[PDB]
Amino acid sequence: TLTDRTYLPPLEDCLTGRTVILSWRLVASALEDADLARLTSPALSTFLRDGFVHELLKHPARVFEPKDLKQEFETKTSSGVDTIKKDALWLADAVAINQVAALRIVLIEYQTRAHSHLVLPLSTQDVANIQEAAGILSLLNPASAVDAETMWCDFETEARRRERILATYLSERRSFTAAVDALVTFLLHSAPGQHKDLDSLRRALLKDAFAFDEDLDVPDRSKLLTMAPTYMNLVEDCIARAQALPAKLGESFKTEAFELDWLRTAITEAVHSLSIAFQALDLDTPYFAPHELLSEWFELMNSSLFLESILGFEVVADLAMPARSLVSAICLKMLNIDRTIQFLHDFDYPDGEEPYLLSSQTLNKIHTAVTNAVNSGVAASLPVAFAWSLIVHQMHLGYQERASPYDDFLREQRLDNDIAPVEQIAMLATSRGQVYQVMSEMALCLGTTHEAAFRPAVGARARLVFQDLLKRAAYLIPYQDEPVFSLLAILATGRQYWDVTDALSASSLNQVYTDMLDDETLFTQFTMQAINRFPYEFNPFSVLCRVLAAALITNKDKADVV
Amino acid sequence: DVDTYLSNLQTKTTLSMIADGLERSARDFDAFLEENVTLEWEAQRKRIYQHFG
Amino acid sequence: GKDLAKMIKEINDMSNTLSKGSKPDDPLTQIVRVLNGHLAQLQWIDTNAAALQAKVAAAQK
Amino acid sequence: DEDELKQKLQQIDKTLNDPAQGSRLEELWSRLIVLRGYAEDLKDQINQ
Amino acid sequence: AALIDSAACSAVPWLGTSEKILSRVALAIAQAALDVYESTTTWRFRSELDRSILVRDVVGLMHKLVVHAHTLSSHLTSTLSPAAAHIISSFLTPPPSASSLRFQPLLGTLLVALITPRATLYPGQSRILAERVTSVLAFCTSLLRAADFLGQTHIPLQTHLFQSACLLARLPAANAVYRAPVLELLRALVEVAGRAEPPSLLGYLGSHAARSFISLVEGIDKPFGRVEHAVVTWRFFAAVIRNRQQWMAGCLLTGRVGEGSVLAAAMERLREVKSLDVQEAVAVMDFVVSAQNYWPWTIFAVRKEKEVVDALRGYVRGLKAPGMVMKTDGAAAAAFQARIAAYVAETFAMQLYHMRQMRQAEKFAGELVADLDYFLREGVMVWGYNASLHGNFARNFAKRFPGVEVDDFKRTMWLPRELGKGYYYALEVAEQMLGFDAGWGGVKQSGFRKEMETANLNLSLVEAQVSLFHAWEYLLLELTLSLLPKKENAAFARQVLQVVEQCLEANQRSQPPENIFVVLGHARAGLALTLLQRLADANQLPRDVTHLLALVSSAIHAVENPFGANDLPYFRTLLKILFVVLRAAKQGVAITQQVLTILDRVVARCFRALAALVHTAPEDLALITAILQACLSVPGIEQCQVQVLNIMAAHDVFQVAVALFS
Repeated sequence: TLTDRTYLPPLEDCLTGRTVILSWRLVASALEDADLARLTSPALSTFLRDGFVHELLKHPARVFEPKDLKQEFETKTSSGVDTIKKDALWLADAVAINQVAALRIVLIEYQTRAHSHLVLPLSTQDVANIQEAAGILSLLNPASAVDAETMWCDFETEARRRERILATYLSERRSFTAAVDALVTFLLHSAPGQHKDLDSLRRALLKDAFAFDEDLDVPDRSKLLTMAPTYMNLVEDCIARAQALPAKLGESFKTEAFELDWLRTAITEAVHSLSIAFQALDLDTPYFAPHELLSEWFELMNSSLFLESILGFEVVADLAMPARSLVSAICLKMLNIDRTIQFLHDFDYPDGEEPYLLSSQTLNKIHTAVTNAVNSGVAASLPVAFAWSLIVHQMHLGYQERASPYDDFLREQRLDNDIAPVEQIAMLATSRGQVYQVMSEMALCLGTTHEAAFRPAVGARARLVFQDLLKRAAYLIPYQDEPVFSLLAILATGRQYWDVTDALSASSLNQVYTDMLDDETLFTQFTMQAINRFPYEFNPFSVLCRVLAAALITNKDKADVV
Repeated sequence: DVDTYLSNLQTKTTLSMIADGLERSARDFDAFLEENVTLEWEAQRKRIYQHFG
Repeated sequence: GKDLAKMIKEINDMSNTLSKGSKPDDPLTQIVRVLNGHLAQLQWIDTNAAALQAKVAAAQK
Repeated sequence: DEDELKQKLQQIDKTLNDPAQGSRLEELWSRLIVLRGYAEDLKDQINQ
Repeated sequence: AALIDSAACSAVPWLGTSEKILSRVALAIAQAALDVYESTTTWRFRSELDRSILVRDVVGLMHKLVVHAHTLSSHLTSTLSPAAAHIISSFLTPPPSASSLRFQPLLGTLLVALITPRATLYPGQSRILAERVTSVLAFCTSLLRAADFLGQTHIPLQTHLFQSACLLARLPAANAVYRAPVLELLRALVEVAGRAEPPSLLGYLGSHAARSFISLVEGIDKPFGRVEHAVVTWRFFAAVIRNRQQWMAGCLLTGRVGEGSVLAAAMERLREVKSLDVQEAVAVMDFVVSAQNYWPWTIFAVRKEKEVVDALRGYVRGLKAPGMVMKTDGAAAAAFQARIAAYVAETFAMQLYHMRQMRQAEKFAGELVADLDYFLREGVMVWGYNASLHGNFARNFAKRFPGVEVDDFKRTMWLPRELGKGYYYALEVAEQMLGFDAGWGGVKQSGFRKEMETANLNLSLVEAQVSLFHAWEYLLLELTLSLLPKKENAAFARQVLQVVEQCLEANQRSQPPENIFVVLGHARAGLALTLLQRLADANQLPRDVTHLLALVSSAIHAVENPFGANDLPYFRTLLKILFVVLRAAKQGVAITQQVLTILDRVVARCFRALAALVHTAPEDLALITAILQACLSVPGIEQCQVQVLNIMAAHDVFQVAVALFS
């Protein structure tokens, strides 16, 4: 009893305009800006409160999995419809999406023709007016500018219409990904002191989709923890489409601009999937993730070269840098260096989930993937490789004291007698502080400042893996200026003075900060040493005090620490 | 009807035409007062005509 | 030109209907129109005659 | 002689393709519709 | 910016300062900010985000400086007055050599915004660019309002603002957030184009671009349906229609009748006013009136073709609209309901005028007269001013704030006054100006904030009552001519007499202030004057002057006798009113004792005053003569002639009459 009425209203409303379908662009904008009115609007409220949208956002693959919905398509297109149906059929034949999704995208593009036309190059009269205003400032393109008549006559053509439809399809894919990501973010890390309507909507959406009830002493995370593989599997199709464009698509449309747009869309979709996975993982921080999923994920990354094949181009650097940072973040998250070391040193069973530590095959796969990544000569694998090297360095010693399953791994790839490869990898990673520099760059692209690529909460929860890595790595490599500047660039991110506000947020966002005063490893090694090295080493203590005073303004329990 | 309405239409705010009712009233009141004072003079003369007998 | 013509027509419609709209078949708008015609023609005569008068001054060399 | 032709053409074309000149008509039309509605209203009022 | 914000709080920590010092510092800061704004168009930044943040900051500073100067007209805004004045003189009438140096930054910002690609990542840069665009738009709006004020006939910035709107027409396509601010700016440009044909906007926008912008904006926030962006788009549409814009108005009303035009949705919203938010209903009705008064032939035609859905809803609203809504659940909704009723009455009156011009207003008027109950309840009666609480608040504020007065928070008419809690008192600034010391916040949401909000709501209600007064005045004036035949005379006469009595009672009861609202003297007298005029022309009065004349006599006694003062129109209209009243009485004993007061104390005193002043006068003397002539005709005087001989002989009027005759 889950229909697409609210999801895909009747075509008569879309055509007559009596009800504009809530495209994913508007939902993504409303979830990103956190607007109260829009989020509490009746239309969007009914759209999100529907179980159909919940099932769709919990299974995005089904939204574009190739299916045979000819009957539904014919029933919807029956009772300017001929052109709409023709475009929908052409898109469904070109791309593997279903006919319903193609029809919906075509309807959305039809309703959004005004924007697609206004985002086009301006006319000649406009360029003349701009030149008259100007009496630097040369962001025009008069060599290709044309009049409005020839711009409109070319807009109504068939090739241009199909190109605009494909561009709108890619934009709607990106908007759906961003919208579901922001929705998961707002539902998991909801900020306190929000309007009653927002809290009620959050509770309703949770109880309807994942049965996550705050009044229950133990909510049902099952349906929320099952969102990691749902996107880790879709990343496969994302990279497959990135490395190969649709074959059924006409060759005339496969131009340089179209290829670049497709690559950027695939990279954005992969980044959003990785972010959703990281969120679903950090939702359960202390417990381990199912090793059956990490095995396949590490095999995927081994095969794809950590998405370096699609990101190897020089025209996607702005999207590659954040993509590589998020890949490293999710790798360090699923690695759980902190919990892994706790288990290796404590030997007590967590009971939350079985880790990959009991499977030698997963260890072999991870080791060969790290080896291939380091041999390929890629920087994105620097922090992940370093971390893995540390883990192996702790497993070696664990074996020396016992001289059980991990022993199989340690003896399978000839890693028991010699420790040369991991040591050389760590040496190369620490040489010239390349690992620290790349970690600082990732934190900058995964921070809270305006330079960050994601929302403030996203970066706040992403810096946790790097902070834990520095925590467990601090007692191994000695205290030195490079790790300190790295941690400073991580925690502070390089924000300005006016980027400090007393806006109370969720405790989760403040976790990454309070951990400095919660865990003894990050308290007696960085904070105490930073205080002791003053005013001799002024920048670390100064930046630490600055970030602490900026983050603990509302925290009355730690307001007098600075 | 609509044809003639659009033919004899003037480009101007509508709230200004209705306002002319005030002017028209101010111009009618004068004649109305003149009729009052004439029917009054008449009445007076009548009552005098009934006083003499 | 066409649109301008449409405009002028509509203006005429509004003025004519506003001034009188309970007898569009009447002789007033008739006299108005014919009399306008005469005005225009008289103007033409005047102007052109003035032009010819000006043209004579050239021969007065 | 083509230059002279396209010069004239450019001049007249430039004279036509102006914001103000093109805008005046549009402004005029609404400016007329105002009087249209106003007159029609005032007419209906004095339609006795 | 922080220094200017701190100086804005001139109602207070500050040991070692003075007005002159702060004024000089603010002037220097303004000069430095203007120099930075003029020089930023030449620096080469490593990235665009730095220049964007700089432009945002300087624009926000200039906007906060401009708004603070015109938001109030008291001395509180004198510390930053030389600075605001400087910035305005430099951004409204700059020299022709450096005129483009101050405008190129805004053009470059708009260009960078209209050609920035859409990206799901980097939300910081996105929000910074959005705030920069909103600040630039607010600054443009502030400059336009400043130019509109102070009487600026030649605005050289309008030529550049037109070509900036040329880009702002496409800018929203990149981000929906810009849809409201952009429209606001456009509305302010149109307002400056009204009080100043203007430059054709279609020449700058373009046919295709203009049609695309219209098709994008015609749907008022359809996917969400918010109230703020709705009122914004309705005020924008009303302003665009009110001005000389004709191409855009036609394309927005017709839609290329109306099938996808703004009106097709405005009717859909009007047919659900019973449940729609009253706040948006006011803006919708304002748009309807703006489209009717300037483009009636289309709006009225479409409404008559679809009157079956609008007249029924109007009747429903009228019948179930109580008069005294304060006592019931709701205090701020009273002003909104009064404004909605006033707009509905105005629209009904306009359509009735159009129908009368078309000779089709009989049945509609006969059906509408049965819906005037809310008018009879809360129409001409403006006694809901409740001067008691206003005076109490004024005294309480003058006792706690000796330096700052309650009248100091009066708006300078810089921005269109909202019909909310900030109609007269500037609450948006007061919240940050008086919230520094204890007393503004108050326990349990008490103190001066709630009282100021209630006073603003009462003032908005009074304004809505005045609007309804004008609307009902026009409606009844046209109905008196419409309902000339001998039918429905009973209810008609009852309503007219009730209106006259309410007006005469309000003329005696507590009056509103003259500095806030318009003087009512001579504004509501001609209404009853013409009403009684037409009722006498119809000769359908119940000769019930025994009580109606008492209010007129009390008014004439308590008017201070301004026979020849500046209040000459008021005296003349009162004289005409009493003339028509005593004439109606003549058509009808207990009347003579009640009408001898005018013959003894009124006519003689006014005649003596006129004779003494004349040593203007002709018409007043003729009116007094006509009054006496029509008053000496009442039947009750043909027997009390004995009793009146002495009162008429006591003043010796014959001597002064013969003297003036000489």
